[PDB]
Amino acid sequence: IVGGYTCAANSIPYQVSLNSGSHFCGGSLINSQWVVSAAHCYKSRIQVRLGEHNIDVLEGNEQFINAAKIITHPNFNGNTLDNDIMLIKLSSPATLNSRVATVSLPRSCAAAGTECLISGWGNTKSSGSSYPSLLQCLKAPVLSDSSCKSSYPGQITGNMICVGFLEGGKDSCQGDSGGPVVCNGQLQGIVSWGYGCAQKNKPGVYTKVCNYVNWIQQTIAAN
Amino acid sequence: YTVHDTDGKPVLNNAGQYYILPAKGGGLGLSNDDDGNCPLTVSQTPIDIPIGLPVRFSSRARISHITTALSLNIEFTIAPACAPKPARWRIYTPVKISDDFSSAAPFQIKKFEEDYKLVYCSRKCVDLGIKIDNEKNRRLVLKEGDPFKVKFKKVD
Ligand SMILES: [Ca+2]
Repeated sequence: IVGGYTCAANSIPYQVSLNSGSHFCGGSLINSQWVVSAAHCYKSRIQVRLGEHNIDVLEGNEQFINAAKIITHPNFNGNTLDNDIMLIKLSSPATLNSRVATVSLPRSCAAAGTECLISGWGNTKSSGSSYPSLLQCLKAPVLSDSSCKSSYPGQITGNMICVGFLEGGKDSCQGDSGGPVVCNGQLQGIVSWGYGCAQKNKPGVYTKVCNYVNWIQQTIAAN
Repeated sequence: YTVHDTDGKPVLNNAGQYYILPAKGGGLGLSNDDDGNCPLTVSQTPIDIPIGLPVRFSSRARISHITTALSLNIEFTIAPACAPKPARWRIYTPVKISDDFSSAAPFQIKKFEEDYKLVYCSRKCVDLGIKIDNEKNRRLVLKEGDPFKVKFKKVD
């Protein structure tokens, strides 16, 4: 997260870190056994870490639970990043408390201009690299379909939305993939991709969660 | 799979700097081959040392490190003061460096026995191999079935 702030401890209690020996992607807890992430975060071996604030220090609210089921959307395309969504079923239910909590799926798509919260432990720099111990937060508006498609001609499907600032600055970045965009107590986005991070006319592009509610509910019920 | 450096650590996405070394000539850099004045063609340095020009690998996907499923751009992070900026890779048809916007990401890294190889894709991909097996013409070019086996040494 470039241009963000260090979140208050456990203030994003639905945020998880996906860990295969180190942090590599984020995820969102949507019920006690299931996490939603990006499909390009797919690996055969993932450990999910809930309750985290400082990912390099054991502070005492952590729950470390291996991924059991790891299911990418059947129509995911790795070249275009269309349908970039994944579900993880934890091998045991998380213990829900004030620091580990669920985020509601969307009850509709978010309007241009709706304010969201975006979070992760990704790179905090737009030139060079810096990986934080502490979870980073960014408040950012959903951008019009028009601005989004203008920024990335030929690359925006109806399953993608842009969130952030045409002027750059403030953006998500590498290491934030799979993480939450939460707007009005709903998950409306999953960190997915961009040209660089925090560059002019190259806003963050996010998986449009409102398109998949049925896919998610069905995948949960069948597994 | 996750792509690892020689210290065992995952290779970073759009961050850090690596020499692309032979898995056993030295590491990839640049040499002048009908390019005018500047070395603009990707070549393996002739001398047997674990050094080259540092490279950075980049997918537009916001994962922290490089996997074999990602679509990549590749650029030399440091190069002769005369070379283009960025020193981005693009295409016997050889690999040269260039500025042009071209929003493609045509490279990937694949497992190759115990190490890796580089491929070029249009997802139909072809192996990138070593053109001539000598001192000064060991240019990286398209070469189905004769991939150059590489490892990645992170620079300090
Ligand atoms: Ca911790």
